[PDB]
Amino acid sequence: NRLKEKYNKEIAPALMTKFNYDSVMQVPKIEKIVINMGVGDAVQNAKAIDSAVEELTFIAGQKPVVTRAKKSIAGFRLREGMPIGAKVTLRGERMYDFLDKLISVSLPRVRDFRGVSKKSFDGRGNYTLGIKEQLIFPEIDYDKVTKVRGMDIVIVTTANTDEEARELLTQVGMPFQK
Amino acid sequence: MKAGIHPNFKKATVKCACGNEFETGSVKEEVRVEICSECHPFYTGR
Amino acid sequence: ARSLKKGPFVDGHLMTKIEKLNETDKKQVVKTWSRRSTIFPQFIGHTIAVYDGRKHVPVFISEDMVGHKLGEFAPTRTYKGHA
Amino acid sequence: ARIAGVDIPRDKRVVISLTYIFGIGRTTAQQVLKEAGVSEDTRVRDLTEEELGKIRDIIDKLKVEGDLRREVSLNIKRLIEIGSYRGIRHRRGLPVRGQNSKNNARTRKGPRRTVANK
RNA sequence: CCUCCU
RNA sequence: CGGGAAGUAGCUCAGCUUGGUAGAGCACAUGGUUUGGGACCAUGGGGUCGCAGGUUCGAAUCCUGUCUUCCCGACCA
RNA sequence: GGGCUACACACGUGCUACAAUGGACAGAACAAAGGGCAGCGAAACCGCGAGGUUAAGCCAAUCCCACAAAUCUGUUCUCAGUUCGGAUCGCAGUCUGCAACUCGACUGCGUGAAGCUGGAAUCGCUAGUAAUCGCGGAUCAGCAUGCCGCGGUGAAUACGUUCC
RNA sequence: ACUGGGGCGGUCGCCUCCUAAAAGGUAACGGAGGCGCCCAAAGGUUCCCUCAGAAUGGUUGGAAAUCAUUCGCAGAGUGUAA
Ligand SMILES: [K+]
Ligand SMILES: [K+]
Ligand SMILES: [Mg+2]
Ligand SMILES: [Mg+2]
Ligand SMILES: [Mg+2]
Ligand SMILES: [Mg+2]
Ligand SMILES: [Mg+2]
Ligand SMILES: [Mg+2]
Ligand SMILES: [Mg+2]
Ligand SMILES: [Mg+2]
Ligand SMILES: [Mg+2]
Ligand SMILES: [Mg+2]
Ligand SMILES: [Zn+2]
Repeated sequence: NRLKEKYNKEIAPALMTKFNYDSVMQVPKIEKIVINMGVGDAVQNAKAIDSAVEELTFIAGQKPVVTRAKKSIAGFRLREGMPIGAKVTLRGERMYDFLDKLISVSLPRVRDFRGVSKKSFDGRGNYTLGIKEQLIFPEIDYDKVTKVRGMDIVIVTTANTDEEARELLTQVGMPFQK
Repeated sequence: MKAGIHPNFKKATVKCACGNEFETGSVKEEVRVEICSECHPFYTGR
Repeated sequence: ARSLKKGPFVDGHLMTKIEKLNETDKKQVVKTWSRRSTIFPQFIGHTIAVYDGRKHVPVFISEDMVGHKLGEFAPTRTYKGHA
Repeated sequence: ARIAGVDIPRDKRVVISLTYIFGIGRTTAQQVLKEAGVSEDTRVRDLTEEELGKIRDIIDKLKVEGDLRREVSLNIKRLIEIGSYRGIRHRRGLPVRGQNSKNNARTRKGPRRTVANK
């Protein structure tokens, strides 16, 4: 799609010049996008997962895997092996198709949107942004949603540093806070 | 992509009422948005 | 809200003192009883010591304080909870 | 239909449905629709894309939702920062407009927490 | 059931 | 000295044996009733389970130590 | 100058509600009793409005305050914490006043809380009464859900005297 | 029955550690704990794999749920005592 073509033709040659790499193989790319929904109210409500899956299914376009509890935790009333979340890993076209829709369409629909933060890099050039409403995604219908619930969206990149990752994401339409 | 388990995913075409047009991949056949990157003010600048 | 036709109110005595300091770059504590006087733009930076009822409370003026009456920064009652 | 980042009620009339936007009441909803030239009796579900477009453009001029909520927040924040009497009433959760507090300040105070009488 | 003292 | 048993709201007691929920009576508080009390009626709130350590995802509950208070025993010479 | 306007809380008296015998909007109506001289102030014009400017008439069965409102008839809403409710708060005003921070009323725009008819208990009323709807006045520059008056619409029930 | 006299208290079979003197064995009413099962997979085999914890970022979401990266002889796990 347009963003993959934009990456190869425009962004990657620019980053080569920008950072003055020896090889084109050094140019940072987006590896994968992991979308996570933590669903701790699955402890209480059994159908919370079934719903949360269905939302994430349409948003991403792949069937999510249902994550389970690594430990029992008393504070949360969590037992080991309980379904308490759902992730989906996006690579290739399904990744760029998603990331295009995120930037082009969904992040505009965020209520009172004033850019995504410049702080939210991990220190090694991976970006994570927290969505609050699943209503922003155009596949999600307003009427069908009952329980409102957000998600984490990890953008993993081959950038070693934040400034290299920042550049790549800025070169994509991603609206960083001015 | 192991067959059966996933939803149907195909050409889409998103359309800003504001005028912008482009074709992503999605579940819906005709996506119609009332806002996008080119219309929204953070992106444009006001 | 005082009428616009009347314009913002201030006691002559207070205003004259602050204007007298504004003649130069002088800054002194203007102790006063005029809680009803509006804080005019040209008060900014002064330390007007407003009478609360029993003492002169020192009030350093800011830009945000313009519009408000001097009494708004010198609360009259003393309350710090029951029990 | 979503307007100003708010999915308004579809089954209700537009004068009413527009008031579900924060920053719009009956008079503002009247005065937009007048300016758009949409009938007040029409349902939101039975609007055209022409009509919605014209409504959206009008409401985009008006300060609504977070734009408004931020303004209100800073106004109240200013009063606290300067240490105005009203600011002190805001933080302490008491009447700000001279309403007497010996009785009946329950909206500000919240529900009662009874204490032993003498 | 009870109803302080002068 | 040896062996038991308790220790949970202001007071008296359940819950412990089966790990996941802190209860009950009186008292306390507010209202009502009465000229006013009492009684009665209505409506509430109150510990974190002696202390420490352990096992457990999780301890009033299971394990250990300690403290306090009781009870029983200390015989043949 | 401040306080009598404080606010963990408890009680008394009220006002407004919780909606469809209703809300909103529009069109027809039908009162009484009062007040007015530096006072009442029409009409006209301007302002979304509170109001402003200007000014007729009237020391009043003459003029002004003054607009009755419930109601009736349409239209819309269709049982929703809502087109119910209107607290609270932000912003912008108006008026009086030397001056509305503490501490005025009113207006516009925005906000849109509790509340789905109230436990034990408890109050008023026997008829133009109760209930409900407006209107006026004293005090008063300004400030009334209070008080004192005024009319509109207009019930139910009383077997009976045992008990309180 | 044992018993630093007997009674009374405690114990009695099995497993693990220390005492135990670097093979094995080794006593005391010496020091510490377990067992009288459990699992139809928690067994067999083939194939694939790597754990605790921390830091940093991230909706709800906290000290701690799930996600991502980095560091990480193991600081985990191995039904259960060692
Ligand atoms: K001996
Ligand atoms: K197997
Ligand atoms: Mg008052
Ligand atoms: Mg008084
Ligand atoms: Mg209303
Ligand atoms: Mg009578
Ligand atoms: Mg008056
Ligand atoms: Mg023997
Ligand atoms: Mg012996
Ligand atoms: Mg024996
Ligand atoms: Mg040896
Ligand atoms: Mg050996
Ligand atoms: Zn656009």
